[PDB]
Amino acid sequence: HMDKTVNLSACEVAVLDLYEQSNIRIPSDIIEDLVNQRLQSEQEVLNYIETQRTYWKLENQKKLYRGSLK
Amino acid sequence: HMDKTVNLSACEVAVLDLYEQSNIRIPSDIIEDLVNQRLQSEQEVLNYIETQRTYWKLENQKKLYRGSLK
Repeated sequence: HMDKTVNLSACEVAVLDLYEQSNIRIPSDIIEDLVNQRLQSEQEVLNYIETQRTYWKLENQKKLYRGSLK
Repeated sequence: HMDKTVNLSACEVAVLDLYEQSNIRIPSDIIEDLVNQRLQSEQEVLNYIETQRTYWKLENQKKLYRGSLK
């Protein structure tokens, strides 16, 4: 969706590739975060991203009780 | 896009409030799509959001095999 590919550090950009080439689409939202956190290494970004991508699984999973039901 | 779904209007906001009453953080990506497409009413945005959010879980499941053992 014309994603916010802003200021990818050499590690970030490298591991971002491994994701999309792995067929793991990244939410631009966590790119927005990651770029702000600004880590050093490929290992650090792949650690951080996988944990934050597991936060995402939870926030993609958790209960909304509908509310405005029809 | 001249609808009651411009850029966080009544319905999509009310449904965002329902999410966080429920404690569900939404990815910007959801909104960055949804808020353009414009749906009819509250259940209809939460239906779509819950769908694209379900994409995001099954996506955030997929395997990046690490690779960068630096």
